[PDB]
Amino acid sequence: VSGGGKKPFRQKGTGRARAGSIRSPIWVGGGKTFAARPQDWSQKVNRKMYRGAMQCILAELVRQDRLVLVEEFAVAAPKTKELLAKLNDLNAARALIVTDAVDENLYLAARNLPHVDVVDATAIDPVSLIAFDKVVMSVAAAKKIEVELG
Amino acid sequence: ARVKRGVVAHRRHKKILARAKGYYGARSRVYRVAFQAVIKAGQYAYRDRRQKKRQFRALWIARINAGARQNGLSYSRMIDGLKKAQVIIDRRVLADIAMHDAVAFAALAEKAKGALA
RNA sequence: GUCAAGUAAUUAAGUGCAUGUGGUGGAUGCCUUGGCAGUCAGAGGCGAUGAAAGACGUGAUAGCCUGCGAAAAGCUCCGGGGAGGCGGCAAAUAUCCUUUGAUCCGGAGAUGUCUGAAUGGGGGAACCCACCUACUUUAAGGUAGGUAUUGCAACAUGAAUACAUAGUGUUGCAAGGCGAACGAGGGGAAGUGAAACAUCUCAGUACCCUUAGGAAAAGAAAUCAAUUGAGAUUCCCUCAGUAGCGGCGAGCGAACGGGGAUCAGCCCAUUAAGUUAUGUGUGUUUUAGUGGAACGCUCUGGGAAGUGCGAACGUAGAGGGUGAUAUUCCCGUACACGAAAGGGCACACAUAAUGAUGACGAGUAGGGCGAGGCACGUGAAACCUUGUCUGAAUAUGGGGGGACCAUCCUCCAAGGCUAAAUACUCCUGACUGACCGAUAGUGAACCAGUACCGUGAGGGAAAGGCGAAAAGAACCCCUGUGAGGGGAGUGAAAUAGAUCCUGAAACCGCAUGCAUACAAGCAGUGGGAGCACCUUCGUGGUGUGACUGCGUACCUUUUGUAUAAUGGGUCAGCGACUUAUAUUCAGUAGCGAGGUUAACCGUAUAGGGGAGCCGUAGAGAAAUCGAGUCUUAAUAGGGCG
RNA sequence: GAACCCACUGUCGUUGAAAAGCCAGGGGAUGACUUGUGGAUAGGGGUGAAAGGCUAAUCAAGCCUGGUGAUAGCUGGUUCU
RNA sequence: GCUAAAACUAUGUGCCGAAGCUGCGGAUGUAUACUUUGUAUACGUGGUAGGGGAGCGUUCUGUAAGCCGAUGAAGGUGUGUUGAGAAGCAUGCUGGAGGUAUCAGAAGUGCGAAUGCUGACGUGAGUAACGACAAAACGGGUGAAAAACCCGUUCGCCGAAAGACCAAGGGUUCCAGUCCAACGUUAAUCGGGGCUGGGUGAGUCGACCCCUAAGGCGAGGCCGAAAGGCGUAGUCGAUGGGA
RNA sequence: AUAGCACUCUGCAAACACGAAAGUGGACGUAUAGGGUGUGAUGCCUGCCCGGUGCUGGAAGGUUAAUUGAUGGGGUUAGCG
RNA sequence: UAAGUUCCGACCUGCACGAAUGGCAUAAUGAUGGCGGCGCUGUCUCCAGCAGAGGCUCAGUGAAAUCGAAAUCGCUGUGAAGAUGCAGUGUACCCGCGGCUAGACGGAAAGACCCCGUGAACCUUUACUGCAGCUUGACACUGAACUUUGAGGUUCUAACUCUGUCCCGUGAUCCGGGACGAGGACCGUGUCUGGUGGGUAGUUUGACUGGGGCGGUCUCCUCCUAAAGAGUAA
RNA sequence: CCACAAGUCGAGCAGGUACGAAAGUAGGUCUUAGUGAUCCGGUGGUUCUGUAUGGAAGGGCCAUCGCUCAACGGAUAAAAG
RNA sequence: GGGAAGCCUACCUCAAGAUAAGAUUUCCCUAGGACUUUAUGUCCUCUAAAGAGCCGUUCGAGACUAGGACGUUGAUAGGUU
Ligand SMILES: NCCC[C@H](N)CC(=O)NCCC[C@H](N)CC(=O)NCCC[C@H](N)CC(=O)N[C@@H]1[C@H](O)[C@@H](OC(N)=O)[C@@H](CO)O[C@H]1NC1=N[C@@H]2C(=O)NC[C@@H](O)[C@H]2N1
Repeated sequence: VSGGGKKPFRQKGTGRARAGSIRSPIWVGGGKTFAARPQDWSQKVNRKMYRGAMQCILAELVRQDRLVLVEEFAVAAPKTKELLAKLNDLNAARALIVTDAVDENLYLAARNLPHVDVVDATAIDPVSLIAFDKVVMSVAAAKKIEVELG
Repeated sequence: ARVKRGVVAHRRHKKILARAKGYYGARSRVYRVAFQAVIKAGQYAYRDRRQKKRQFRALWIARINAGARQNGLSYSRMIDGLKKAQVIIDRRVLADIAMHDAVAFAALAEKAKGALA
């Protein structure tokens, strides 16, 4: 805190409580007692623990019937209405789409839709697998995830 | 995550001051004095819940003594006579009858002295 | 009817409690043209062509702020844009300007007073006094240019003193000052710890001084290693709190090897890589900008974006605003375009200049004496630097391998240049936050480094909120043509009425109900009559509390406190076991005789990376052995396993 | 013995008219005198007819800013059930 | 207050008396058996320094483009009600735009004390004091109002200063008109207060200028790790000389 | 503090003081001068002690530093066994 | 003096005067210390009256320190041992104003006396340990020629000195260069080295203890205290 | 026996001894005081280590020496008012 | 029975807040309605006594108070004689 270098008044004789600096944390406008610094909040996750958690998540999705498999999922043109109708056909209006590779047209069509996101098979994450209502996965992406074993 | 204390602190102080209603001077206005006054009131109430039983038993005994001496007995002799007569009516009911029904108390005293004889 | 004795009701000067209604005060809640911390990408300087920082002026009105400079809220040109505008506090007013294109935005020019390195001399900064040229005027002036010091170069001149040299002058070129952090170098503490203190520590830290660059420094082995192998610097992870150093105290603390980031070498006189300027060409980037989709009805309401019912766009559902909460009202967003003129960067050629006074390294290596640096405190002390005194050999030569000798291995000092990986943030643009929301966050959200204090260096505040819109209250009344208020009017709201959202507490009034003027103390508590209001008419509710049993605050510190031991006048707000790293134990999860990666790469929480760490074997000081091992002459005995 | 320069005694004042005074008396008053303006000496230093006096109402080591959040086996305080 | 006691000695029969024991209702800890149970039984539940266990509330992140809200959020103020507690829930009035379940996650997470810090406000108390004991009185005027302002008539005080000037220092306090909230230790129509407008005229007065003292700076120079010290030629510097 | 007195140092580039040095004061002075120390007008005066500490002057015996490096004892290996 | 621990003069067993840290005197001088007298008085016996300024009342303005909260009596006792607040008892209707200072261990300043902390500062010295200053010798700057018994003596100039004279830069008591003169291998300086060194600096200077200091003690063995096992303090 | 660091008693086994004819006795003295940790150094020994290798220097291990560290669990090698 | 400057009286002053609030003398007030909370009842109209005070002139009374005297039917104060 700015200033505060000198002793405000003498140690004895004034009848005041003894003070060493005007920026003492007891004083209004003084320093904070335990001043914070920038922190790193990352944790270590064991490789096997991460893989096992992802396997558990995928299995639980399967047995709760939130994973929907499709032979192919593509859009002819980058049209939000096209993607919306395609999803409304499968009854997956709120969904995370997983494909083996992300087509530019599909990504553009999905960008503006609320509750819809499209990711690569190698970019799935545990929070996004749980947050969305349904996960629509192509067979090629499912095979790639099988090879990776979650 | 800075936390401001005002709402909760105000609620606690207000509850203490509400419990201190009716006290004299700073005891119903000033938080420190009022807080000292509420704790002491609780301490007194805890002690007096025990004192009350003794005080009321003493009152019953005094009234029974007056009735017995009206009927020609002392309290101790009347209690002994009732014990020997097997009557197990307690002092609360005995004092109630002594105050409100002289004929019934006279009958009870007669039973006691008959057992004494 | 009189008298007597006994015994009810009736007072409030004032006070207590409860409730109602106010004042003061500015807490709380909600909010923010303010702060705090970062990421990515730039940039890393300004200055004698006069800087940073200032003084004084400049307006139709002109106090402060902002801009500007006697050409003075501006002048010229080029480009954009298309209906308002004459900067803000800060409304009104006038004169006005503008589709013959204003205000405004970008680029380039013109002007640019005085002080300040301040440089014609001086000086108490913003002032005083000058000289010399050229032109101009006739009076007592004007215009433009020049006049500092030091260093270097050329020219000229020139003593003691003969030649010279010193000295002197002119011209040309250059430098000085300021400013964040990082770099390099010259000097260099003490508080503290060691539970005292001197060796030691703190610590080459704080501080003082000199001086660069976008980075700097270092750098191409007279280096390590020890299967004869590696192969210049710099930075990160390990090795490892190991080997060692140490009043062998407190403490200090490597290297070898391995894994990564980045990779690069080139020369000593015919002279290299590289670097810096100027010009040309090409590419890219940057300084204004243009277009940019799609909503209606109904209900509540002061106001619709909110309810109910249907519809449309989406490569646009980022964000902001609009009278409450909007993809479709406005500004925008995705996307598609755009530049007279200027700047930055990258590559290629051209010319300069540098590298580059240096050609294999002598007052050098080594030594005696005293110090300093190495993790290493004189130690068994190698190696580096040198204040002092000395002093080689010079490729059949010389340095190192931690006293020293021999043998082996390895390098060639006394000459140089060199990018990247590394360090930082005064500043510019974009974006972000389990960062703050006016006692917080910068000292400063507000005309703050101000007011104020001090001779001075220096220290250093407080202070945000009417309303959607001023629609900021015409007019009437009391009053001193005051202050203040009551009506009226505006507004959804005026107890939103100007220090105006909300409006707490301490503290201070008025009104009503009950109690209180014969009675002694922490002020309550357990009982309990009466009265007033209400009432489900009661074995009920609210307020009060005659009379009565018991009862000496709280905290701290103590053997022990009502203590006449400490602390607190009261309220509101703030105020004290945290953060990083290492280690041990316990829970819990994964895997399991195995477990696990670090730096780093990675459009990146994934996936790679096995160097390293822990466990799996002990004994011994150690060499050594090993389910054994140490001690011993011992297979005895005994200790650790 | 006036001005001027001092400060021996007493009352008052002591939240003062005043962070050192007023009043009544008192000493020196051509001298080692008093005084204006402008200068010099700077902190383990200065200056001192010497009291550890004075050095900006501060002196057995001035003031300011830094080391610095010095250390304190001591005192105090330490917040809901 | 007590005397064949209400004293002392001995004996007897009753009674009073604690949060001890018993009775009735409720909570909680440990163990045995019921071979989940949440059930019965038995034994426990005063506590400082300490150790262990279990929770309530506050701010922020996700869940949350969800849920509540102008038919009224947060905050403020009452009332009722619920639990063993920290606390929860409902609602009247005020208020005028936000609030947030559940389950996880992170802390600027809880104040009465530290002669704690900042602001506001009490008690003392309408108490002390209103600053030289040179001194005032009356008539008239203006004004809302006159002991204090103006005019007049008296009285008193200073007169080597309590008068008149200059330098230093200050900076508009100078003059006129107008105003009285704040400032003036009272009121004020008055003012060194607010606002508006005026006012400082030099060859001879002073400064500037010429000259130098103490002292300062100092081309070259001497000295010093650096910063710097001293000093020559000079150049400044009045408190002095020059119409 | 003082005039007066005494002791002692100082031959001038003085002793002494300031300073890191350059240099400056002493002093544009020269032993009838300058510094340090004690005493304190004036009158009468100022006794005894050199063992201690200090100062001044001798003596060259004993002890002692850097420097110097005579001797003795080890390490290493050509060679000899 | 009626009465003299003070004063003056004298005496001398001077606890513990004494001759320039001066001895004994001494005119004048001193807001200097002690004693006595005249005059004078409210200093006093012993206070009275009067004058001014406050105090008191009215109008206006308007502080202070303190403060846990107060429905804030006496006495005797009790009790962290000196009570408004506890016990017993006595007295006492409610509230101001002018006075007063016996108590509220009254207010004021985290006691300065005393002790403690392995606190501080400054001062002293024959405390410890450094350093400045001063001084000694060796080596370097540092040379030459003649003598004597490693050292000594005489002479010289060319290193070096001059806060001596003259000349020039130059309008100059600095400085530099030149010429003289006087010195001269001395003096002086650098490195190393012995001595001196409260001038200056950093520090140390124990504990127990019927307060601390002074005294005593501090480790080991035997007996008693020691209460018939062990252990057990001053 | 005991906080630790320390201290005390000890049958018995092996080797080498002394005295006894022998069974046997002897690991100092009737016993309980006669003492000092760690660090740093000196001496003797050593089938340990030895910074490229062979040595060596130095270090380790075994035995032993240097304390009124007596404030006797000993804060420094070195300290009064 | 006697018996002290001592105790209770006796002497002086105060004294019924002596809440047990005492005593005596003298003086003053003798009206109507409505209603229900049917009683020292609550509201209207009428009535305002004996006295006390405010105010004024004042005091041998006094800080302010309180107390004493007087207020035209008058000597309370000033003036006048
Ligand atoms: N039934 C009863 C009837 C009784 C009878 N009728 C009697 C009666 O009725 N008497 C009335 C008396 C009332 C009172 N005495 C009068 C009074 O007070 N006049 C005040 C007159 C001057 C006033 N001071 C000026 C003023 O307001 N400056 C502010 C100020 O610079 C600043 O504000 C704050 N905060 O810093 C600024 C910031 O915005 O804003 C300004 N202002 C702005 N306004 C603007 C706005 O709205 N939008 C746009 C922008 O222009 C805004 N800025």
